[PDB]
Amino acid sequence: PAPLTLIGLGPMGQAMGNALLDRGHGLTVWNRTASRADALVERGAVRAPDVAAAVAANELVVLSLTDYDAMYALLGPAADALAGKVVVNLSSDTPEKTRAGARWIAEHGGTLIAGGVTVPPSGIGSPESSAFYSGPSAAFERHRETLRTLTRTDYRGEDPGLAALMYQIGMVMFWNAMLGYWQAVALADANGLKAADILPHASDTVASLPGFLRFYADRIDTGHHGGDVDRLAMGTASVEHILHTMADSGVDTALPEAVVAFFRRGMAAGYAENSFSSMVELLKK
Amino acid sequence: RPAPLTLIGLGPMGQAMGNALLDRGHGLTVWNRTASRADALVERGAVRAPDVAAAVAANELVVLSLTDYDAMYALLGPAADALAGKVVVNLSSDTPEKTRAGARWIAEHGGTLIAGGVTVPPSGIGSPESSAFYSGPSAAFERHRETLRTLTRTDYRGEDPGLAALMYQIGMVMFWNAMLGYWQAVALADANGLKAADILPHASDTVASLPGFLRFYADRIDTGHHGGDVDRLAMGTASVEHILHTMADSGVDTALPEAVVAFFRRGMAAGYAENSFSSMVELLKK
Repeated sequence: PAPLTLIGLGPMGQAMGNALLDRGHGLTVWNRTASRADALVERGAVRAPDVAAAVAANELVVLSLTDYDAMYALLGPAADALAGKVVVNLSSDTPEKTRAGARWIAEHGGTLIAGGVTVPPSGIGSPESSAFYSGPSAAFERHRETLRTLTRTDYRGEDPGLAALMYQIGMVMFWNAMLGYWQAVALADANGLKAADILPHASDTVASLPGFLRFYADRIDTGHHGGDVDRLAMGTASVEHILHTMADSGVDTALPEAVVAFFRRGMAAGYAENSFSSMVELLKK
Repeated sequence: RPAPLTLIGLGPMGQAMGNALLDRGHGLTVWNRTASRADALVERGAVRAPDVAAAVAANELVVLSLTDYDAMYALLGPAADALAGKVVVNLSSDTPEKTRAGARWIAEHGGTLIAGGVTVPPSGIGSPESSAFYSGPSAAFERHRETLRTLTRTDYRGEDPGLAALMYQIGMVMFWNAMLGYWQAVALADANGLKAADILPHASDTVASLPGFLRFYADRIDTGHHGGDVDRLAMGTASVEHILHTMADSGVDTALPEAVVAFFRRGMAAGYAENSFSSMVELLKK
């Protein structure tokens, strides 16, 4: 297995580092908080003197940070060390910031591959694990086998933003679904029910979503927002009852208020008789 | 032998329910604000009651499928006297408090109100896969549980009438939020030249992971474990900020991601950066 440098050791990056060591990869790490690399070092990782040394150690540098601004902060004072290096950046950020980071890396003679890892850290190294990748194909094919140690690879194309776009598209579904669950757990707690008590209905509800995804996919793509199976007017009534249910039980209402606010906008747009899918048209450019 | 019953409320759900009862040979009495909505059912063999008073008088079991409980008061006002001794199964969505007040109302007219929460769209009525939460007087429910089975499986929760409304709302707040997350992903995709079919695999995969995330976080929330060993609120706040800016960068409306971002930022203000994003459940709680 090929050697590489890894910079960034939060839950995800520690899991990536342990996975890389597990397959046989000579791993050089570097972190501002040196304590966070101690365990990896005892597991065999080479602690790098500084960030310039870490960049210089290997051709392949994997980054796992908060955003692309964190790549400018750490690599900037080592920017000349980047000539000939391949920077696989797995940090979340917008497609536009990823494209700028990609241009900035090419500035210093490096090559950036953008990655969006679509599994929690426990998924690093598992057959289920996946990640979108985009950027220069030859640079990706060269180091793909290293990347397959972390996740299955899903190369989206030459645009460095594609991996970022698809990672964000998945994340906004994740966060919103989990926020609905948080609200349900709060409402249940407020009424003397643990998460364990609503878990069967909650799981049932989320397990029906793929069929709903598929139904509304064909309709939205054909422009079919007709009201034959649901009516925005009823959807609005329903999100209002959730808002007032939550208010009655003492649960914070900022999130349901925004939801009600959005449906009433579709009502204002004339969509009462249409499907609540009609609100994608409100969200569109 | 299938019991006879009255069905008031002939909107899509009511139409589906009437058709299911008729398919099983139930003696169906129907009534609606608009009499045209009973046309198909009357042709199939439903008796159209001439008025709500006769509809309520036709049987002990009165099934309602209306917008809310306010609607019940407005249409069952003329039939107020016939409600004596009747079991009114309201399958109308509403708040637990409004459901309880409607129960108090029906009791003030000598009747008994059972609260119903149908967990499925009208297409699911009649399916064994479908269920509905029920709450209210156990005796009255057990007397008509067989009739209700024609519509969906029964999940009786208890005597509290608002109980069935609560569990119904609990599932609904999860449905709308997940589908609003999908709507945002379709708009972002469309803004970048991708159709809903293009992102459907990753969309389905994301919602396919949810049961595991639910079980994982159910144990931890219940045990008070908001430790940041698998996720950090700080990383979470950054992610929703990236979503917000990605959608702004794409020209997509951002009221929805603005709310999410404002929510994560309150957990950041509460000092939760190193905790799991599950910690913000404490911010929502009573």
